[PDB]
Amino acid sequence: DIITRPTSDSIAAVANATKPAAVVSDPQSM
Amino acid sequence: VKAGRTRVLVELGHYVYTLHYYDPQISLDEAPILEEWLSKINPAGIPPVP
Amino acid sequence: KTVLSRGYIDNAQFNPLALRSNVLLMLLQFTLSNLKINKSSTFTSDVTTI
Repeated sequence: DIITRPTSDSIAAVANATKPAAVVSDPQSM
Repeated sequence: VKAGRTRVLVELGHYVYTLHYYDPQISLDEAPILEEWLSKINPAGIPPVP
Repeated sequence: KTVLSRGYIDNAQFNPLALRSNVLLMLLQFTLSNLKINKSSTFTSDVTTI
């Protein structure tokens, strides 16, 4: 077990807003 | 980078690192490990460096 | 079509001889619609790299 607590809701909301996809389908890799 | 045409320096102060032990007698390309590592990087955080 | 247009012009036209009055009334509605108090909200910081 370890001590851990949820972050403030406001911070979590804004953080989750800005999360771009790591891998995307690009038809070009040349 | 995978082709021998580019060299990249990533400036990290400190970071969590993990490592894998392989057999010297087995040929392999380690690109998939890095690609997996890249697949989980986002503006919020990063996984440990392999 | 606030005034001088009810049963005088077609549904697809606008009265060119009463333009000033209609514009004035439209602006008045625009003004009255914004009479508010800009209330504060919950400010917070972002742990994101951006």
